[PDB]
Amino acid sequence: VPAPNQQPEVFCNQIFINNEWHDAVSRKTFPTVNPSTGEVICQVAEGDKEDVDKAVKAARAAFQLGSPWRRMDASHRGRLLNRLADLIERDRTYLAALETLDNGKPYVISYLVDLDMVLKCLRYYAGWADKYHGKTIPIDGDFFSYTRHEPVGVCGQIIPWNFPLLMQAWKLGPALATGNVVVMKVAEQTPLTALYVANLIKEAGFPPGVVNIVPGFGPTAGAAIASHEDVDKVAFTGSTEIGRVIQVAAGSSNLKRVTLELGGKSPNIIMSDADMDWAVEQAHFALFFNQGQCCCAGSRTFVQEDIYDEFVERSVARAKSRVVGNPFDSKTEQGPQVDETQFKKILGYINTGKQEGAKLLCGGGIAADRGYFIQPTVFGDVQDGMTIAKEEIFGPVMQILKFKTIEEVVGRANNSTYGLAAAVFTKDLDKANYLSQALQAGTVWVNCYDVFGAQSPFGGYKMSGSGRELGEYGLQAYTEVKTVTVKVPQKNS
Amino acid sequence: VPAPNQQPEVFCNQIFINNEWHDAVSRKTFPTVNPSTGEVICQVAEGDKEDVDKAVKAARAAFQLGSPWRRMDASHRGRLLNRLADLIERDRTYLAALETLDNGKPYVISYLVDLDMVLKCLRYYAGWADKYHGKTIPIDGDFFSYTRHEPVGVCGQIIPWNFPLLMQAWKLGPALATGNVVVMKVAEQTPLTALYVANLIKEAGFPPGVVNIVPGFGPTAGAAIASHEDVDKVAFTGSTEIGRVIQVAAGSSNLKRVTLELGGKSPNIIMSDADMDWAVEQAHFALFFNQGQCCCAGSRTFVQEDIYDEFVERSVARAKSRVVGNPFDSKTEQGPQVDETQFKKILGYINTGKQEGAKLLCGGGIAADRGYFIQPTVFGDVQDGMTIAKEEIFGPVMQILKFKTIEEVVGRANNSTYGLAAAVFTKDLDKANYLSQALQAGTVWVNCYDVFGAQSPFGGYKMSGSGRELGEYGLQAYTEVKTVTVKVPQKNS
Amino acid sequence: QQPEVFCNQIFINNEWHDAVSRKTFPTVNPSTGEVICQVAEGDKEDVDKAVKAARAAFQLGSPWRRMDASHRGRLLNRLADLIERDRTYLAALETLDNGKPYVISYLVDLDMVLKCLRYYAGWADKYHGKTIPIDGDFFSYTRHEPVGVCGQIIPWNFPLLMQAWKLGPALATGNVVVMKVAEQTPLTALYVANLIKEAGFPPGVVNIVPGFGPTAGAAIASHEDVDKVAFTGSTEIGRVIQVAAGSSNLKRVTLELGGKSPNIIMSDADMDWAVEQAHFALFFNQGQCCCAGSRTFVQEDIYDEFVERSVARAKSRVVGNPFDSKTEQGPQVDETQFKKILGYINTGKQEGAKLLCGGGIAADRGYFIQPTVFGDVQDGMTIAKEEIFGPVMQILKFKTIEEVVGRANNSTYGLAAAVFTKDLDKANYLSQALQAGTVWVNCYDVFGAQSPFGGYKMSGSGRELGEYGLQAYTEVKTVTVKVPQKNS
Amino acid sequence: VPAPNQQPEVFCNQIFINNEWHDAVSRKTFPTVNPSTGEVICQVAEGDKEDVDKAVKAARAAFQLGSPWRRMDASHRGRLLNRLADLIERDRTYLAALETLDNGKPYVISYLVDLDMVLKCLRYYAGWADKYHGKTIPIDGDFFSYTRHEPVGVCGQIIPWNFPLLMQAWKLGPALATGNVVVMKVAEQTPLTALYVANLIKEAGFPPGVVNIVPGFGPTAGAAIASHEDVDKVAFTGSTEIGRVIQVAAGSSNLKRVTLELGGKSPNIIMSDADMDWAVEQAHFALFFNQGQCCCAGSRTFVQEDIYDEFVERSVARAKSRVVGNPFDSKTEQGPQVDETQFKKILGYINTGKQEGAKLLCGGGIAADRGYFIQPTVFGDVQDGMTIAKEEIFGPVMQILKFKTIEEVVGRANNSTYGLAAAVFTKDLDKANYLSQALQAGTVWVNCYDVFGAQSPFGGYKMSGSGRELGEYGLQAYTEVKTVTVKVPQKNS
Ligand SMILES: NC(=O)c1ccc[n+]([C@@H]2O[C@H](COP(=O)([O-])OP(=O)(O)OC[C@H]3O[C@@H](n4cnc5c(N)ncnc54)[C@H](O)[C@@H]3O)[C@@H](O)[C@H]2O)c1
Ligand SMILES: [Mg+2]
Ligand SMILES: [Mg+2]
Ligand SMILES: [Mg+2]
Ligand SMILES: [Mg+2]
Ligand code: NA
Ligand code: NA
Ligand code: NA
Ligand code: NA
Repeated sequence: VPAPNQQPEVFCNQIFINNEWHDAVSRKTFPTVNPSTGEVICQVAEGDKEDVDKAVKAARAAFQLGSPWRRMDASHRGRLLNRLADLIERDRTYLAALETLDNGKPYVISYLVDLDMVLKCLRYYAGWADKYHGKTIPIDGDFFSYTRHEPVGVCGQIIPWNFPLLMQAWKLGPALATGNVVVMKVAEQTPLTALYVANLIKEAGFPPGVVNIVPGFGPTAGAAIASHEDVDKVAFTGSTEIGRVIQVAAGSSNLKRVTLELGGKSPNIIMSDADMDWAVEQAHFALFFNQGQCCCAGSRTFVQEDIYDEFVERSVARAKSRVVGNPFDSKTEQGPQVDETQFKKILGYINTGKQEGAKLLCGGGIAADRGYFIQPTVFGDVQDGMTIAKEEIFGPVMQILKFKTIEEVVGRANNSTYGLAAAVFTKDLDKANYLSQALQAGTVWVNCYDVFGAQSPFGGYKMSGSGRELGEYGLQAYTEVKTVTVKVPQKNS
Repeated sequence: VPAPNQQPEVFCNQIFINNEWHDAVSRKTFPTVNPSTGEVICQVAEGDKEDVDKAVKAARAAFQLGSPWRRMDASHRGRLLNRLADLIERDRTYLAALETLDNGKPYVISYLVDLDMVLKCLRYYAGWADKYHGKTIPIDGDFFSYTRHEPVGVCGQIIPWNFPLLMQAWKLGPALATGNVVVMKVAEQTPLTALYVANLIKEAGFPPGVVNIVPGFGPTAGAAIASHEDVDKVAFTGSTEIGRVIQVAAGSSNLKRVTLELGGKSPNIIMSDADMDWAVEQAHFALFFNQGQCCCAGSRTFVQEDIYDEFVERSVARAKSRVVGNPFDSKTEQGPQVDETQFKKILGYINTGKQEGAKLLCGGGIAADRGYFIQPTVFGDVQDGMTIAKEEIFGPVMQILKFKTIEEVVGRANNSTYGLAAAVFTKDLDKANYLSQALQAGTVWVNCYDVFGAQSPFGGYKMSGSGRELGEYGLQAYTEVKTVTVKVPQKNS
Repeated sequence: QQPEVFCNQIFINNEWHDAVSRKTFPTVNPSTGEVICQVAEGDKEDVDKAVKAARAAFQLGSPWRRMDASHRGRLLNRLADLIERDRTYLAALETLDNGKPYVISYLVDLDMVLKCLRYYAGWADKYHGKTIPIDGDFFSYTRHEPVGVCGQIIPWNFPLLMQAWKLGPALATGNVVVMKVAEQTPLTALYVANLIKEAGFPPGVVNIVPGFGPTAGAAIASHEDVDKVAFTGSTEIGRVIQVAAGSSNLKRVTLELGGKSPNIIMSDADMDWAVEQAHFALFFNQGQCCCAGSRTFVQEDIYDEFVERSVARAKSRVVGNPFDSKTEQGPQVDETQFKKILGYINTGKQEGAKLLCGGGIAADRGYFIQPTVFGDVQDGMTIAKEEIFGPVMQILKFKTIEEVVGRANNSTYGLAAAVFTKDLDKANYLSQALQAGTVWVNCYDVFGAQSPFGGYKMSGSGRELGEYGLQAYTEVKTVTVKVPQKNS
Repeated sequence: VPAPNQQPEVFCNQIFINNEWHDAVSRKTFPTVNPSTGEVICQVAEGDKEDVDKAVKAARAAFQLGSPWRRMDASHRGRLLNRLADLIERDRTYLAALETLDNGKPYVISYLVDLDMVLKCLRYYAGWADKYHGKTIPIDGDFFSYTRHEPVGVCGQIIPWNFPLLMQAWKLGPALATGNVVVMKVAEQTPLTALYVANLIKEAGFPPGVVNIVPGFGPTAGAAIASHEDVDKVAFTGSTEIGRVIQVAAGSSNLKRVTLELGGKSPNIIMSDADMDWAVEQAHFALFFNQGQCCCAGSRTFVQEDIYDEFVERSVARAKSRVVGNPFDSKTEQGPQVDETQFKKILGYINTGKQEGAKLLCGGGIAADRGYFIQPTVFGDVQDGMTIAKEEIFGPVMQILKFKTIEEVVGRANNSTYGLAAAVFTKDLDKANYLSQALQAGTVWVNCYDVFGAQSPFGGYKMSGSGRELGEYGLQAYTEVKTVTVKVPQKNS
C-alpha cells in the first residue's frame, strides 16, 4: 500500500451538468465534515428542485433519438467505461485518501477494498455493453417476432454515504453499459469523491448530459428526482423508511420504474461442527466491517449451544483487541462513524440493549474525545424480542444469540421483515444445502461473509429491497423491452 | 363452431379459498349483468378485506417450506398446467358461452379467439415450469457462486373485465409455472368464467391454497390485496389511474413488488406505399376489435396525405357495414359494451369529439333499444390537441389523422404519456426498420395488428405500465433471485 | 401373457415396407435363446429410400417446415400420451426383446421415456435466437433453424429410452429423422413408429430402418444427403462414424460412447447408503449401462467394512426370469456379450484380482451370469481398464483425496463419476477435479430430462438431455441488414 | 493513416513454446516471400511432429488442475485479453506494415480494416471471460443439479493466409476467454505477423504454455496436431478438402472435438428494385475485396433480368477502374495474390471460364511483370452448370448471372454444396424477409456485404463448415459441459 496524502486537496465541489460545473441556482452551499475530527472539509453547492430540473433536461436532450449517445456503438460504450476505470486506477491513491477523509473508513481499506471493487465493477460492466441480447421468437402463424433491449432512459440514482465511490460505480456501471443517461444525487455526508469522478467521466470522453450529478439534501434534491415527471426510472439505495417514500413518489407522479436496495438485519448461523477459529474471525468481520456501517452486516450471530460459550469468549477477546483510531494510521481497523447523528443513534441502541436484558460483554461507550469513535461492543444472550435484535443499528454493535436446532434457527432467522443476506458456517454438506435453501435472503454465504463479486447479483428479499444489482441481473432494471412482430409471406422453421 | 347454450347455468358464484367455496364473511352479494339485455344473471358473493385476509392466510400456508406445493417437482407443475388446459378445452363450449353472456363479446369470437388464446397461454407456460434456470457464476477468488430462481411468494393478481378468461390465464400461467401462490381479484363486471375455472383448478389437482379467487369490488377487495402486509407481489392490469393507487399502496405497506399493465393511445401508422385493402381492414380490426375495449387498440390512425382521402372513404364504408347485435348470432361482429358506466363514458367522448371540431363521418349514437350497443363511429380530420386523440376511449370510436413526413409522424406518435403499442403499414424495408426503432411502444406491429403470441412479451412504455407479460419475460416478475456464495478449497476454471 | 408383435418391417413415409432385398433377420429372447420373430433387414437401398422421404418432408414450404413450433410441442405430448396408454405392452415387449426385469421396464424405462418426451415438448417454441447490437448502422439477429436430415444410430441396452433421447430434441426443433435401431432390440422402437403415425406426425418426419451396423448404419453415416449424425454405442464404432462423416459430406456429429466410471467412497460416507448405491451403480440393468460405476474406489479406513457389506449384498441379488417379480437381474442381451463378460472374469482371476463371489454362469438356459465382485483390483489390471458391460464389480483401495483424483482421471474415458461423503469441502473439490460429464454426489444413476448427459474425452462429444440437447440439432444463421440510422 | 516503413524489420521467426523462442528440433527453416516482388523476406523455423509434441506437452502442463492458468480468476483472463489488444494497438503501424509485406494486401486496408477488426475481436471476447454462465437446474426428486462450463482443454488451432492476424484473433479470442490452452499452426505463406503477436502475448502476461505457436507446413505440423493423442479439440479454417482430412484425423485418433470454417461460392442477389449505384459498388466490394481471397466472397452475382444489362456495364466499368499495384502506395486497391500457387490456380480458372463459354468482359490476364498480380476479371452470362459458377476461385474473378423470379433465384442459389454466406439487395420488406429465410447460408446480408461484427456469429451451412465463430456462439466449441447432481435432505422450489 502506497503512502497516502493525509490532506488531499479538493478540486470539485459544485453541480455537474452537461460536463460543466455550476453553482446552485440559489447560490447556497453546504459543508461536508471530516468525521475523524468534526472539522469542515469544504463547502459544496446545494442542489435543489431547480437544479434537478436542469439536470433532467440535459439528460433528456442527451438521450434524444439520433443523438451521439443514442447512436454510439454499444462496443464503444464498453470502451468508455474501461477508460473511466483506467482514469480511476490512475488516481487510486488520491481517491482512497479523499474517500477516507470524507467518510472515516481506514485508508488501507479504501485503497485495497473500496477502490478495488469500484474498478472490478466498472470493468465487468464494460464487457456487458454489447452482449445483452434480445430474442428472435418462433411465434405462431406467418409472422417474424423479435425483441429489442432498449434503454429505459433518464435514470435517477440516489445513493448513501457508507460506500460513496462503490455505490456510485454499482449505479453507473449497468446504466451506462446499456445506454441510459443519469441524474445522480450523492449523499450530503459524502459528496466529494463522486464529484471528482464526474470530472473523470468528462476526461474519459462521455458525451455531455449522459451523466449529471446533483449534490444536496434528500427531501429536496432527492424528492425532486423521485417525483420528476420526466424521469423514467429511479434506483435508490438507503434506509427502508425513505425507500417507501421513493416508491410512493414514483406512483404519485409518472409511474417511473423503481428498484430499491434497503437495510437489513442479517443472520450469521454458526453450526456446532464449524471450524472455530475461522468462524470467530469471520463473524467479527461480518459485523464490524466498515464501522458496522454495512447494509448486510451480520448483526444477528446465532450460535449453536454446544459451542456458544467458547464462541462468545473468543468473540469478546477479538473485539477487545480491535484497534480504533486515526484512519490514516496503517494499524487502524476501525475509523469513526460517519456523522454525529449516526454516532448518537448507535449509542442510543446500546442503551436499549443494556436495559432490555442483554449482557454487555465489552465496549459500550465512546472511544475518543474528538471525532465519532465508538468502542467495539458485544452483547451476549440476545433474545429475538429485544430491540438490538430486531432493528438495524448500523454501528460496531454485535448481537450473539443462542440456538439448539436447525429447524429452530431457520424459523428465528426468517422471522424478520428484512431479508438482505445470511450466512452459514458448517462442514456438513447436507446442513449447508438445506440452510441456504431454507433461508429467505438475497445472498447466502457459506463458510464466508461479505464476499461480493461483480458477477454475482446482490439485493434483498422482503423489506430489504426489490430488484438486484451486480451480475447480468443488474442490467434488467435498466432495460425496456420492445416486441416487434412482422407479417411475412410464409413462415418456415 | 359448436352450438352454444345461450342460457348457460351458473355453478360457481362464491369465494374460492383452499379449493373450497365460501360465502362472503359479511354474507353480502352483488349482481352481475348481461350487457346484451341489461338483465341480472345471478348474485355473486361480495368479498372484502376479511375474505382477502382468509385467502392470503391460505396462500401463505400453501407456500410454507416443505409443503406439497414447495416440494412438488417443477416438471409436475407443468403437468398440472397442462391438465388445467385440457379441462378448459373439455368445457370450451360452456366457457365461451358463459364468457359471452357475462362480457358481451360475440360467441364466435369467445370460442375461436379468447378460448384459443387461453389454451395456448396455459400450454406455453406448462413448458417453462422446469426450464427457467438460475446461473453458475465464475466469481473471483476461491468461491463457488450460483443463483436460485425461487418463487416471489404470495402473489396478488388484479384483473379487468375486457378479456376475463384470457386475463386470468396471462396471470396464472407464469405464476404457477414458477411455483408461486395466488390471490386473484377478478373484475366485478365479469367474475363468472374465472370462478368456474377455479373449479377446474381444483379438479386438475392443484394443492389447496395455491390458487384463491375473491370476487368483489376494487376499493374494497382490490385495495385490501394491494395494501396487505403478507402479500409479496402484486400484478395489476387496468386503468392508468388505478395503477397509481396500486403503486402507492405498495410503498405505503410492505414494499411488495409491482408490475402494471395499463391503458394506451396506440398510433397506427399507414405509409403511402401500403397495400390499401389490407391496411384498411387491419386498421378497422385494430380499433373495433372486442367492441373497441382493448388496451392496445389503434386509436390514433395516422395516414399519409397522398392516400388519406381514399383511406378515409374505405374506412367509413367498412364501419357502416360492421354488424352490431346479438352476441349469439353467428353474423354479429360487435356485441354491446360491458356495462352502463362504460356505455355512457364512450358516448361522453363522442360528444367531446363533436364539440371539439372532429369530423363525424358515421355512427355517433346508440345502436339498440336494449343492452349497451354503440354504433361503430369514425372521426376524420382529428388533431393531436383534441381530447379524443389524447385519452383512452375504450369504445368503437375511430380517430383518423393526417401526416406528411416520417420525421413528423414519429414525433407526433411519440408525443404521448402512453406507449403500449403501435403499428406500421408499408412495403419499404428502411421505413419499416426506422419506424420500429423510433417508436416508443412495448409492441410494434409491422403490416399487421393485435398479433398476440404466448411466446412474445407484451407491455407498456411510459405510463402504459411497467414489466412484461407473456414469453420468457413473463417469468421474471414472478421470480426472486437468491445468490449463494460458497468458500471452496481451490477454485479452478 | 407374452406381448404379441405387430411391427417388424421398415418404416418410411408412415408406411411399412419389406427390405428391397426381401431379407429378414431374427430377433431373440435372451432369457430363453428362442427366436421372437423375423425382422426386415434394412440396407443401403432402404436407407436411400428413407433419406429421400426425409428430404422431401424437410423441403421448404412443406407441412413440417410451416408447422407452428408450438404445435410440434403438442405432437410430442400426444406421442407421450399414446406411449403411456400402451405402457404395459411396451414394458413387456421391452423385457421380451432386451431381457431386463419387467418391473424395471415398467417403472423405470417407460417412466424416463415419458419424462423425456414431455420435457422436450416444452422446448419446441422456446429455443430463441438473438438480436445483436453490432457496430455500425446495421441490425443483426440470428435464427435457430433445424440442421435438417438427422441420422440417429442407437444401441440395445435401453431401446425405448435411447429412442426417446434422440427423437425428443430432434423433433422439438423441427428436424427430420432416419433412425437405425440395434439389431438385438428392434421391436419396441418399431411399435413406437406406429404411435408416431397415430399422433399425427407428417409422413417422412420420422423413418426407422431396422438392420445391422456395417450395412444400414454405415450407409447413414456415409450418406451424401444426411446433414447430421448422432451415434450412441461403443467407442470403437464412434470412431468409424466420425471418419465416415469426414470422408463423405462433413455432416455434423455427436457421440455418446462407453466409459469406466469411478465411484468414490470417502471415509466419512454414509456406509449403508454408500453400499446400496454402489451396488445399484454397478449392477443396474445387468451392468449394461454406459455410465456404470465400474471402478469403486474405497478409502482404506473403511475398505474391509465396505467390501464385506458389498459382497453380502451381491450374494443376495436374485438372478432369473425377468417376468418374475422376485428377479433383480435378468440375462445379458446376447451370446456375444455373455461370452465376453465370462472372458473378462477369467482375466480378473488370472491377473491376481481377488474373486469374492460369483464368477460363473447362473443358469443352464439363457445368458445369465452370477453377480460378481473382485477385490484389491489394481489400476493396471484388464478389468480396471476396459468396459465389461456386465454384472462384474471392481473394488479398488486408495488413501488420499489427491490420489483418487489422479487415478480416477487417468483414463481415456470420462462419462460419469460419483463421490460419497458428508464433507462440504471434499464434495466441492472432487466434483470440480473429476474429468466427467456427470458428477453424482451421494447418489448414482440420477438422470434428469432437465440435466445434460455426455462424456469427456473418448466417452463422446456433445450432450443429450436438458437445453444443451437442442444445440446439436440447431443450425445458426446470422442476418445482418443495413438500416437508415442505428440507435440503442 | 501513418506512413509505414515499406521494409519493416523482422524480430520473430522461430517456434514459440512456453513463452520462449526455439529453433526446430531439426534446425530446419523455410523462406517466406514478399508476393509483391517475388523476393524472400527471411527464413523461419520449420516446425514438424516433434516440435508439435513439445508444444502440446507445454499446453497440457499449463492446463493442469491447480496451475496458475486454471486458478486465475475468469475476470483476470478478461484483463489479459484487453492488455493484449492494447499492445497490438500500440504496435498497430508496424503490424499493418508487416502484414502487407508477407501477405500482399494494401497497407491502408491492413491498417484501417484488419488491425481494427483484430482489436475489436479481442476486446469483445475480453468481456466474455467471466460472463458465460452455467445453469442451476430444477431436476425431479430430492436433488440439486447444476452445470459447470469448463474449458475443453488443449486446443489445436490451424489457420490460413488470407487474413493472418485476423484469423489468429478469431481463434485466440474465445479460446482464451474460456480458459483453454492453445497450440496454433499458422499458414506457411504468412507466419511473420502471428509470431510477433506471440511476443506481445508474452509481454501481456499470459502464463507460459497457455499459447504456443508453431510455424511450418500442413501435412507435417498441421497433421501432427490433428492426429495428436493429447489434443482435446481442433479448430480449422481453410479449404474444404483439408477440412475433410482434419475430421478424418480426429476420428482416427482420439475423437477430439472438431469445428471447421471452410470455403464457399456465395450468391449475391440483386433484385430489380435495388438501388443501382449502391448495388454495383457493393457487388464489386463483395467480390474483389482482399484480392478476391475471401471465404465468403460474393462470387455468384445474380441480377434480375430487367436491370442485368445496366448492372453489367457499370460493374465492368468499375472493374476496369480498379487500381492494381504496389500495396504500400496509397492509391492501390488491389495488391498481388498471396503466392505463386494461387496465382496459377486463378489463371487456370480464368482459362476454364473462357473455354466453358463464359463471356470475358475485361481483365483475364496478368497485370504485372513482377510479383503475382492479376487483372480484375469479369465474366458475363455465367450459367449454373459452369465450373467457374460452382468452384471457389479465390481471386479477382467475378461471375454475373441472370435470373427472372424470386422462386427461381432461391433454388439456383441453394443448389450448391457450399453455404457460407449470401446477400440480397432490395427495397422491398417482403422480398428481403422471404429470401433471408429461404437461403441456406450461415450469414445473410441485406443491402450490404462483408459486414462482420465481433458480436455476430459467422460460419457455414453444409460443406462450408460446422460450428460458428464470433459472438457468444463462438464460446460453445471451447466449452466442455459438466453436470453436477447432488442429493439433498429436502428439495424445495
Ligand atoms: N455407449 C453405450 O451405451 C453402449 C451400448 C451398447 C454397447 N456398448 C459397448 O459396445 C460393445 C459391443 O456392443 P455393440 O457391438 O452392440 O455396439 P456397437 O457400437 O457395435 O453398436 C451400436 C449401434 O451402431 C451400429 N453399428 C455397428 N457397427 C457399425 C458401423 N460399422 N457403422 C455404423 N453403425 C454401426 C449397430 O448396429 C448398433 O445399432 C459392448 O461390449 C459395450 O461395451 C456401449
Ligand atoms: Mg434520512
Ligand atoms: Mg374504476
Ligand atoms: Mg458390433
Ligand atoms: Mg493445401
Ligand atoms: Na463527510
Ligand atoms: Na357482466
Ligand atoms: Na433381442
Ligand atoms: Na509470404
